[PDB]
Amino acid sequence: ITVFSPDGRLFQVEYAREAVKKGSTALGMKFANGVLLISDKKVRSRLIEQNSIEKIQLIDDYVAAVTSGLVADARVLVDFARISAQQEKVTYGSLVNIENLVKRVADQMQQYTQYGGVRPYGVSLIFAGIDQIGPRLFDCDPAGTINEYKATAIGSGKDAVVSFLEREYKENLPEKEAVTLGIKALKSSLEEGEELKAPEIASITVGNKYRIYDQEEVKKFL
Amino acid sequence: ITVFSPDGRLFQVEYAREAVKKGSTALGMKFANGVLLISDKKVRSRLIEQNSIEKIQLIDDYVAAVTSGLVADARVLVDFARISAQQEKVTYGSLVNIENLVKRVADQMQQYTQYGGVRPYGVSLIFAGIDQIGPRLFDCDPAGTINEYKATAIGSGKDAVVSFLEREYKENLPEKEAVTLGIKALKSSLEEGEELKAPEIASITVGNKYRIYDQEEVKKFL
Amino acid sequence: ITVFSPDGRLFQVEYAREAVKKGSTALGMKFANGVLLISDKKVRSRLIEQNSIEKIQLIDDYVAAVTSGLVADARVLVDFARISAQQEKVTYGSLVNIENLVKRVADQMQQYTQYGGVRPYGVSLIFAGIDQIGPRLFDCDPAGTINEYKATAIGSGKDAVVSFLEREYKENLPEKEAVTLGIKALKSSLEEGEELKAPEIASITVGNKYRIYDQEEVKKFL
Amino acid sequence: ITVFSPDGRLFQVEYAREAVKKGSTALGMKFANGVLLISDKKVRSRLIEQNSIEKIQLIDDYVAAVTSGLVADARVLVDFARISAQQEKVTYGSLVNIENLVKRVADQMQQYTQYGGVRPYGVSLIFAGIDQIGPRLFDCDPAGTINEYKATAIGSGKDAVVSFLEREYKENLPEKEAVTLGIKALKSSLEEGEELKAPEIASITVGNKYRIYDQEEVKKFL
Amino acid sequence: KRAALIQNLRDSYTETSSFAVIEEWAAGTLQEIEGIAKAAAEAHGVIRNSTYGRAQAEKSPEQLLGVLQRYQDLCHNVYCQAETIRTVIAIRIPEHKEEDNLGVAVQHAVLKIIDELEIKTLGSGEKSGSGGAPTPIGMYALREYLSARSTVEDKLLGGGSQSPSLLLELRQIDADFMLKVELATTHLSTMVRAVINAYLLNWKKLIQPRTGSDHMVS
Amino acid sequence: KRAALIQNLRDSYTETSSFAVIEEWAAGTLQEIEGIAKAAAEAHGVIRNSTYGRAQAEKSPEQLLGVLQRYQDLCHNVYCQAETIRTVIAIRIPEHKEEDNLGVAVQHAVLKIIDELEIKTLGSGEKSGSGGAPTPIGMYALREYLSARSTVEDKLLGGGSQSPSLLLELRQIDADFMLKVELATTHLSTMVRAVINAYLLNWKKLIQPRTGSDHMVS
Amino acid sequence: KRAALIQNLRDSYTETSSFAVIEEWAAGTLQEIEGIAKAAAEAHGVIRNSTYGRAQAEKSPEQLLGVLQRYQDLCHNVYCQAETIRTVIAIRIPEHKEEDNLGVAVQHAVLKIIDELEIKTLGSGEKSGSGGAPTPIGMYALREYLSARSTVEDKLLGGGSQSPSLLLELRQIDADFMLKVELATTHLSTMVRAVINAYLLNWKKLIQPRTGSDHMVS
Amino acid sequence: KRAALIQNLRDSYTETSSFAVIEEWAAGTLQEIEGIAKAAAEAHGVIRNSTYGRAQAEKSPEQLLGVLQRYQDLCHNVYCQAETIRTVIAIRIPEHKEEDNLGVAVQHAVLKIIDELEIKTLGSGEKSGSGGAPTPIGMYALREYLSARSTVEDKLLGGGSQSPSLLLELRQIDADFMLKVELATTHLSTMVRAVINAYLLNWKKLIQPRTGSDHMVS
Amino acid sequence: KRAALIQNLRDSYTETSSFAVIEEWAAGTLQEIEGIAKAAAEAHGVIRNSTYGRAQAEKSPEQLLGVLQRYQDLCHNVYCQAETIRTVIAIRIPEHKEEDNLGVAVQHAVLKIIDELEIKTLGSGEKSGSGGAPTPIGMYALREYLSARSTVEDKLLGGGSQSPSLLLELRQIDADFMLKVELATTHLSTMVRAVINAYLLNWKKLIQPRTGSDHMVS
Repeated sequence: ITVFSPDGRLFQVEYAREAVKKGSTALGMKFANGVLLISDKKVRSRLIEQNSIEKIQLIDDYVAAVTSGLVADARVLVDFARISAQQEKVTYGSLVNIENLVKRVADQMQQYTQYGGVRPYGVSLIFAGIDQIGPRLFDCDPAGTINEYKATAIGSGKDAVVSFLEREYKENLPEKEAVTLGIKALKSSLEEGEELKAPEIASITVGNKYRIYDQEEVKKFL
Repeated sequence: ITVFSPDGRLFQVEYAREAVKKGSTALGMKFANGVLLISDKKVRSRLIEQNSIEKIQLIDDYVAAVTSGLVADARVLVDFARISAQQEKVTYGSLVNIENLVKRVADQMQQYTQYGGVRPYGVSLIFAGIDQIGPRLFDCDPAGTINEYKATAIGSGKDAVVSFLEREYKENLPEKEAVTLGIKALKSSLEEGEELKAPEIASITVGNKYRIYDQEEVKKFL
Repeated sequence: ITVFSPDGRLFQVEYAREAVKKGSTALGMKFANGVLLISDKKVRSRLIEQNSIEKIQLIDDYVAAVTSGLVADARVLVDFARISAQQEKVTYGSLVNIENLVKRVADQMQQYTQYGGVRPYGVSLIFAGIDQIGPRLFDCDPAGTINEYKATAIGSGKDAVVSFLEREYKENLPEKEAVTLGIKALKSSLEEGEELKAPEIASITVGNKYRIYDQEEVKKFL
Repeated sequence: ITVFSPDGRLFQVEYAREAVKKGSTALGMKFANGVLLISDKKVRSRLIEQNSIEKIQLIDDYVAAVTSGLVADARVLVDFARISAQQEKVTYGSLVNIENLVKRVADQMQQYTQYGGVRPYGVSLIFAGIDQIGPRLFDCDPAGTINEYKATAIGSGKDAVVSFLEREYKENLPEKEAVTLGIKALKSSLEEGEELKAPEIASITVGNKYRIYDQEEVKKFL
Repeated sequence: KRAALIQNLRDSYTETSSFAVIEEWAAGTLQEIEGIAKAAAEAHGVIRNSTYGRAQAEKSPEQLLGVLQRYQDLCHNVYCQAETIRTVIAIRIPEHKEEDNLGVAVQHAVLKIIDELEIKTLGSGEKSGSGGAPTPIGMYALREYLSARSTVEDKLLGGGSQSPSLLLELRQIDADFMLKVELATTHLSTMVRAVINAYLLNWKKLIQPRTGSDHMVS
Repeated sequence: KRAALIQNLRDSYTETSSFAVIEEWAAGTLQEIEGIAKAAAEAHGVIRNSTYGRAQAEKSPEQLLGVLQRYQDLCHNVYCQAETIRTVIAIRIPEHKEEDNLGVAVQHAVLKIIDELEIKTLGSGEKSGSGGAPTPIGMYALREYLSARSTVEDKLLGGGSQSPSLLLELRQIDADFMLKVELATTHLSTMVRAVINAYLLNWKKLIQPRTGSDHMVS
Repeated sequence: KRAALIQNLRDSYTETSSFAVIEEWAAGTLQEIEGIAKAAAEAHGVIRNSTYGRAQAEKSPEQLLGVLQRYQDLCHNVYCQAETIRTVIAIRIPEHKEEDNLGVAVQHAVLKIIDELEIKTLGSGEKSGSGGAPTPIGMYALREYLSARSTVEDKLLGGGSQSPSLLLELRQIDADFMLKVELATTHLSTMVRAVINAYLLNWKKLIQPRTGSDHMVS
Repeated sequence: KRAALIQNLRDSYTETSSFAVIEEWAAGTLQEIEGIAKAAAEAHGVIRNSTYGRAQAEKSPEQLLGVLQRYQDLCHNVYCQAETIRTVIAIRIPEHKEEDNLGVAVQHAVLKIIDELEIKTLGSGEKSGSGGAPTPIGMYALREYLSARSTVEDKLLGGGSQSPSLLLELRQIDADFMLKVELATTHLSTMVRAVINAYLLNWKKLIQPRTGSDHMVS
Repeated sequence: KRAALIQNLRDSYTETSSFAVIEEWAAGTLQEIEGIAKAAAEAHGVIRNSTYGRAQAEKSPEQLLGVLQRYQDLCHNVYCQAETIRTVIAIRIPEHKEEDNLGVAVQHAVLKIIDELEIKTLGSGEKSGSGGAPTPIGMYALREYLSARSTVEDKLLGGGSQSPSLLLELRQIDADFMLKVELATTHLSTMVRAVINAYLLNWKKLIQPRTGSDHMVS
């Protein structure tokens, strides 16, 4: 699990990544003075309570995450991120750079790829928020590898969504236009004939706290 | 016990789930201001005591669980939920959101899928009760995966019962009509010519504490 | 040892059950205001101190156990049951419900099927006594699975003994009639023309302590 | 992972060195009263935020590192090095010889080739800075082997860059000419018809703190 | 379109096609096999009650020819019916993987008992291998018998041959070929029964060797 | 230039080449096979109904040769077509390694069954292994039929043989060769179906057995 | 209905059918083998102290045909009886699994000893494996004998041969075939006895390979 | 001097010798094989529209003899060219060790496929092994052809045979040998293409199977 | 009933039945083998000082027949005796398990060396395996000789062969078959002595392969 192959590969980590590819698609993008997240939900049965166990999880008022891959692994990691954010705020009085929070989470993941008696987390996360530097968007994978982005995606439709954004994405769009772009990007990832039900959507702009779009505001984009 | 396969699967957890498909069938469903649970059981012998029968366990006065799979594993997780519920009541003076209890139980199960030197719990659980949000119904599986439901089932008859409920379930039924619906649902999971003996039934409504339907009250629904 | 098979089985646990099957037959039954245990001695060699390494063991004055399977594992579990009874009595001043004691023993057995680094106990037990609820009878297997009974058996002759009790067992018998039915049941488990030589018998009724029958008292029943 | 082959090789360490060969190219060289570092960047797409996940990492004001191989493993060593630098400064008031810091990092890497239950770090590092002896340039590999250099390289283009420097390198160049030579050595390692996108550059001269060339400073070389 | 192509294969050869065969094997096939066995036992009695002269080398005994013929038509049908089952399993061997192969292992186990039925039991192949021909007699038994009787017929007819044993060989060829039909039908009955049990115990994994919906990932 | 040599190979034999074969096999080829089985069954009944005399040894039946020729032509086409698929896979077997071989294993698994189709099922080789020939008849069925029949013909025509079984054997060769075609086309239908399924389920790993670019390193 | 199809199979061949065989084997079978062994031994002594001329090439000895014939009928009974034991086990081989196969292993081990009895001891196969034929004589011993003696008869009867060793060789075919019956019956005795022991030690797992109802999971 | 002896083997057969083979195989060799397949196809169609009288047994057909000669030359050339590549790899098999064997396993895997090309595909050996001869025709096809044709010719020419199938067989020997070239050339093309891809992907480890300098020690 | 049937077998063939064979092998059996070896070496010394004419072809040498007859009888006895030991072991092979097989392993290893003795050393099989026949001659050596000698006699007598080497070969058959008895008896000596040792060292586990009764459970 912590073993190099002859070519220098960590096969357990690359298998952890296969688990991530099975999760549903989520994306984030920076726009003029803000950042947003959009999560696809395949919600299934009418017997489910849809009003809970959400894909977009607030880490605090200024930072949110969405995950893909093993659901239980993901929850434990989101818990870790919340607590770790709180420890930083207690220590310094605030959280100046979200990048340090993402590194602490990614360090926890890296460690489960290096020590024996433990498997990697089968998870990918996107973190989005505003710190003292500005709006931020990062991703993080089973290995603890991180990147900061203008736009990005995770889950089964990752590659479709990113192909679309490479062509279509422009910096500094208004919130409404960015949401539209995102909704469109997400649609591109679907099988044709396959329709897109109520995605989760959340955004934040400089000077404010996160808003989660209510079920009504999301429709106006579908 | 904690290894990814090339396709990102955790086979030990998938096998622990096979253990759950062998247990007796239980179900829960929300109704008008309330939630109930119904458990089947195969008592073989007449030499067995009925009434010490350990199925539908109260966690506290407002929360109950049924389980399926390995009965000894299940008993350990029900003790964990009981103690964990008490620790929350002592810390905050009450239990505001049953979902946090279910997460602690599920987090305990996830860890046994991640750390070596230990096997997963071969158990699924349903938790039902009332908190500040209202009536809740959750399930939880060997991986520590949880969902909130309108109605659900676990055990060997799971698939039939869910199919039935998917066609027959309606919200905001009166308790009487819900219990009746649950009994029909459970009966539909049986062998042909196989009679349903007395199941356990428990319900709770907003502003009350759990009631266990006694031996004779149950019989009225058969 | 702590591993699921693809069908969800714990083979080490199932193999520990095989060692239990090789042990001597014992049984217990509830009767009018009481409960008894009968244990087939199955001795050989006039060189052994008969009436020394007793199969029926007092846990306290109100609770006894009989075991089957590996004798050394069994001794360890009985010692654990004794210390665990005293701990409860020191804490609360008395032991209100024998089931909790049985659960503590069962939990210790369960742990040994879940954690690597140990094998299960190759032991089954019957616990019989009187608590604040009435006369009690439980059994407990290598998995830490437990049941409450009106009558039950463990060991090589279990199936015959249960089969026989399933026919002949009547509820609220006088002690002397209960003991006879028990000797009857135990005889039926022997191979053709095999001879039952002095079992251990112990009994207890509400308001008294246990009595172990001595050798002269058992012969009267043969 | 901590095991000798019949010829006395540590294959796990050699496999970790394979991972290092896939990393992006970087180099350092001492010049007149100074030392510099230049890193190539495998730039994903325009969606990647460039201000970010720098290849050149300052360890303190007088010391910097650049790494190649597993990016999460490298991040962990770079954190370790920063803290280890601060611990020396607290202990003695300053950091007299940079080689003791590189040895502390290399010791930590050496351990992960000797104790079981961990894998080696899949990382090589170049450290460059000024101490009491003067300008310093070391490298460090997955085994914890260290060398001091005049000029050196790591990553995929290592062998190309090194052969170029072996012909082209001259001691005591002025900074401008050291940088120009470095850019040349990097271009030498590129696939024909592939274009140098614009590296990271950083230099330090005696008496001074590190400078990180900005994008338009690097432009005058590309 | 690739899924359409796959689905058209599987629609054409379904669990019903192979169940139909197994149902026929459990009833009519086994009865026919008993009949043929009785007929060979009868012919074998008649040959035991006989002395042979070159009149026996001059005519080819139509009763044996009909027992052998009836055995061959039986083998022919069992073969074609076996192939129906092989097809049903073979077009459902799932995507090649190094995991989730418990069902795939059932498919290969049942394909193997069926290959033994066709290859070893029914001797359907042009050539047997270094395993041998472990059935008493195969699909081309009639041709085997005729060519074995031919040889001795030629030798005896030519005066032909004086040898007293050669003449008894002619009768023994007639007898042994009836014996072989008696033994082979017994051996085939067992194999057909072995496969009825194998198929009916395992058909669910034969048809749907993987069940691939997890709730661990979202 | 080494890369261009490989790219010319792969440009000439693309996934399109092998898919065309599988499309043809799923439609026309299976129908032609069934057709040969019907004709062989037709010709077989004709022989079952006949009394053979010496006239039958003086002419070789045009009907049976027509069936055997049809079987040979079909086998020829399938062999060539199977080699198009083998080429497509075989030129995409990647750099030899001790790792990242899950797709390579698929490639080898699918080549094995195509080999079996060619070597075993079609009996296209000059000599069989110690596995033998488990197919009823092979590619060179015309030649095997003519060779078996000519032997008996020469013995019959001389003065010819007086053996009554030998004239019956002339007839059994005619019947058994049509039976062999019926059985072989059936076996071959199964093999072709197995391969259609194997290919269509596994085709992406057949063409790209490795997908190799980590985000772990730089 | 599938469970009924299985139940009917198992009701037709019960543990009683196979026990009955073993009871027969332990008693009458072993006695008849000893019978055949003595008969052959007397027929070997008769040929030993005996001189041959071409009057022995003019008749086939009836004492010898009778021994071989009696041996063949015995082999025929053992074979058919062995098939009964194999049907009893084979139709009780349970659902194919990667676990819980300790009884299944017992089933296969006994099936294997039965096949060696059928295939290798009784030489019942028409063509034996690369391992050869380790039994001294098989089921088709009578045919073997007449074939071997006939060759030597035609050579002697003719203008005959004047080779003194060929005439002694007719003597040796007679002797050796009786020797081979003495050897083969002794060998067959061991096998039958080994199978009575194996069956009687293992019959419970043979009939019921898995006992499965856990109390862990409710 | 030992190292000088090794240096001279290696300088005499280099990567350039083996590369030149691969170059020639990608272009000229595959064109030639295509040329032969056409000639065999053309020749086969001529025989297909032909009735054969005894005149056909009197003259050996030069068109076929030439197609086969041409095929043989090509096989000969491929065999010597394969031996060049085999030599380049084989004289670079490094010191025997129980480690550092990844380049070596590449060398063994390429050598194995060249073995197959030389032994199986080209049928170069004088005796094929236990896995017979998989290729439709080998290196000595001309001699196989002439030997088969002349047994028939000789039987047909004088007192000759009246067998009508014998006459058809002569034509079938002519047709089949042309078909076997059509098949053999397609199969050879696959193998040659497989070897080009294998060599070009692996040539670096074929030449330097170990690149072994550590910085770990001093 | 079941245990009685097993008991009857084990009462009939006890360790005393196998020890008695071994005692007999250690003493008389080995001396009879030296006997035949003396007899053969001298008959070989006669044939060596011998020039052969046509007269040696008109009479089969009675001393050689005698040496060979003697060898055959010995082999008959040893085979039969070997079968008594195999019976003692084989009827004591315990219930089939995946555990407690250390004595069972002793039983199989000893059974292997007895099969080697019977099958490979004594050539008792009617047909060899692909392991050939490592013994210089087997059980049916007399018949081997007569057949070999009969062939060359026929050739020499006729208008018969003028080859001088065919005359030398008749003598070479006479010598070689004696040489072969010298070798086979030596080889047989080693094997008998290997089995005496193997039996005597392993006999306890041979009879009681398990001592099963732990004190652990009650």
